[PDB]
Amino acid sequence: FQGSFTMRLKELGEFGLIDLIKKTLESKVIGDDTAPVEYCSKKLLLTTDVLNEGVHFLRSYIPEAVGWKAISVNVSDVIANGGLPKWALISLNLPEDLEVSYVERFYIGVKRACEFYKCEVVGGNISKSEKIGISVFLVGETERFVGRDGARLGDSVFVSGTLGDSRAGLELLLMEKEEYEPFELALIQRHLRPTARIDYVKHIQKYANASMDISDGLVADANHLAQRSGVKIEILSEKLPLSNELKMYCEKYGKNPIEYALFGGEDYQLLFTHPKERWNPFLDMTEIGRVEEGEGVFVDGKKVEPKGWKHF
Amino acid sequence: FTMRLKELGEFGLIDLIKKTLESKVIGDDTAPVEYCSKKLLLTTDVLNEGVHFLRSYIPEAVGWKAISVNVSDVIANGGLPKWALISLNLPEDLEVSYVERFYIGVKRACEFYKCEVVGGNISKSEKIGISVFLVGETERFVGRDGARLGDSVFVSGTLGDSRAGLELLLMEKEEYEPFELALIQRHLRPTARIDYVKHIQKYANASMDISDGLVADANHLAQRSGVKIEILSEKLPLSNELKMYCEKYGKNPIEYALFGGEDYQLLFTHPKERWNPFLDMTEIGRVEEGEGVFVDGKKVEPKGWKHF
Ligand SMILES: Nc1ncnc2c1ncn2[C@@H]1O[C@H](COP(=O)(O)OP(=O)(O)O)[C@@H](O)[C@H]1O
Ligand SMILES: Nc1ncnc2c1ncn2[C@@H]1O[C@H](COP(=O)(O)OP(=O)(O)O)[C@@H](O)[C@H]1O
Ligand SMILES: Cc1ncc(C[n+]2csc(CCOP(=O)(O)OP(=O)(O)O)c2C)c(N)n1
Ligand SMILES: Cc1ncc(C[n+]2csc(CCOP(=O)(O)OP(=O)(O)O)c2C)c(N)n1
Ligand SMILES: [Mg+2]
Ligand SMILES: [Mg+2]
Ligand SMILES: [Mg+2]
Ligand SMILES: [Mg+2]
Ligand SMILES: [Mg+2]
Ligand SMILES: [Mg+2]
Ligand SMILES: [Mg+2]
Ligand SMILES: [Mg+2]
Ligand SMILES: [Mg+2]
Ligand SMILES: [Mg+2]
Repeated sequence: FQGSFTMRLKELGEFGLIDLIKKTLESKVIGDDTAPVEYCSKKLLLTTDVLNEGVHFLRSYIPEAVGWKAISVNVSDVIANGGLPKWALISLNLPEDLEVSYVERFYIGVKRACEFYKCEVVGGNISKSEKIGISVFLVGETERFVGRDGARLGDSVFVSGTLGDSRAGLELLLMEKEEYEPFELALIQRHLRPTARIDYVKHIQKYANASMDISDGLVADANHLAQRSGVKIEILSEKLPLSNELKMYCEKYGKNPIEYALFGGEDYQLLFTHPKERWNPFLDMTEIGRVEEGEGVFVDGKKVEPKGWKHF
Repeated sequence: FTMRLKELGEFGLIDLIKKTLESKVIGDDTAPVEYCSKKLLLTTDVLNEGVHFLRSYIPEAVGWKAISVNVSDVIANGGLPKWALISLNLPEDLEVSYVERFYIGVKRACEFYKCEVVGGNISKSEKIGISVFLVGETERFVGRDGARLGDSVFVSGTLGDSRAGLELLLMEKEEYEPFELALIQRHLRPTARIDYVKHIQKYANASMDISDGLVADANHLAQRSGVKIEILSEKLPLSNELKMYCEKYGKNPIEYALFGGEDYQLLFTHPKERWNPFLDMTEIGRVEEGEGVFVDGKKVEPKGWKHF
């Protein structure tokens, strides 16, 4: 009866586990999208995100897209804290019966992403496994690190692009349809081949008081920002940026676009704060709320309940 | 009717990856990148359940090993470890204490090697997976290319111990003799040879660590340097414990020294005169023009661990 009452990961939760890990390591740097380290008057940003078969993607998806996404989700953490991607490593867990062509096409996608984001994969690892596992490590660089702590009272809360598209794309992919309409393919693109907002780096680096990307969902991720900055975040649902593709999807399948914008994950858009006075004539940012004294995240006045994707 | 990984092989696959990426840096234990007049060394090694360890093993040792095997690649190319990240694939039914103890082991290793884990990732999974990424630094990078004609070939410590340790564990015995526990310790808690960094930086022409097996890894060195490596089995360093093990179970220690993996000792080359009398290094062969790896004048087929 050794394991009769022992606490398992399912009971603690992923973030409670990270808290334990941080405490165990007596770490002061853990908590942001990247780990900033001082090196030669500048800061290098270290991060790692993974794509596991059955968890983040399916083997039926074109390998090139998975390779593009593998690099993109990692670049997203780097640009979210004000840095530019430089060097990456890829650790692969591969089934011995996997087609060689899958790995080749995967790297063609990786190469395409690296050429786009201006970074390079300089190495990695290979291990046998039951299914496909893709663990990428990325090193970026910045002149001014912007993490999740730093949001100031009075600041406005912004997001880039539109929210909820990726979740719709995921659902469309899981439908295994023999044919998708144009708007559906666009949503699928947002899910399978997200584009890290590297176009935002200079703005974030120069004006953001707090910044991060949205990978689990707006409310859930806004919660992390609120807690690390020690403030209250008030969001207005009517201001959330929605794409016409998402609206078409919700109309066709009977869904609520606001639900997708608030709880949909993997959009990899940015969530940051700074004075409303600060803006950019070329960026698609949308003001969705403000930073107030207190705690928790509120939507339309209600504190609701932060959902977001959970591994356990 | 399409080629699968098991048909191409791990290294044939890496060759394809390198070509696809048009990479010139891939090929060594670490990837050296120029930065701030110096070089940063990037590397990643992993421990997967059922592949590198069993869930029944003490987690503290797994944590120590996770860091150690990565530090091994860094110090093998002349660098010192600095910052690491750990990506974990974890089953939701796993005990929280397992992860805590794993990190206690990671913390101990970091304190010993003087590096720090600054972040990582968590993903749900069916099997335990531990992927470590490490960034090191060096004033002089020493990779697998550079071995010179006439160079003596050296190794650190003893070879074959880890393989014996694994075999002992697989026996699942109630209890083992002291020498058997010593071998098990070498398998479960290897120690990266960070004590060789200065030596490698100052005098090595080529260097790497032995993780798959002496002959198999020497083959990588021989090919990247474009030379032939002649090894003499009688010179291979054997521990008293490995000899005791082979005596007890009727095995040949030379077989373990040549094909045993996970010892994480170093394999490097340089003129014999640079032999350091303060380090546990042993001359096991020489570098000469040509190709291939020979043992006692016989071209032995490169075995070593293969994932597929
Ligand atoms: N999946 C991968 N992608 C890119 N490079 C890889 C990958 N796997 C291995 N490599 C590179 O292949 C070379 C040999 O790797 P490996 O056999 O694991 O030796 P080591 O563990 O000593 O680095 C190294 O340069 C490694 O970085
Ligand atoms: N296994 C781990 N070990 C150490 N730190 C971790 C681990 N997993 C996650 N972290 C850290 O916890 C914080 C939150 O991680 P995560 O939820 O993955 O957000 P993100 O992907 O934006 O970095 C980050 O600082 C991350 O580096
Ligand atoms: C087959 C499949 N099922 C479900 C999902 C949904 N999903 C899996 S992970 C995730 C979001 C973020 O992934 P994570 O590993 O948490 O990245 P991080 O948030 O750590 O950057 C989502 C919405 C998916 N992408 N694929
Ligand atoms: C349960 C189990 N079975 C078999 C082994 C043997 N084994 C697995 S990996 C490996 C050696 C090296 O591992 P690898 O992932 O290739 O590390 P790298 O050479 O890339 O540094 C060995 C000898 C083991 N350690 N554990
Ligand atoms: Mg991160
Ligand atoms: Mg993030
Ligand atoms: Mg993450
Ligand atoms: Mg992330
Ligand atoms: Mg997440
Ligand atoms: Mg390596
Ligand atoms: Mg090595
Ligand atoms: Mg390796
Ligand atoms: Mg290695
Ligand atoms: Mg190997």
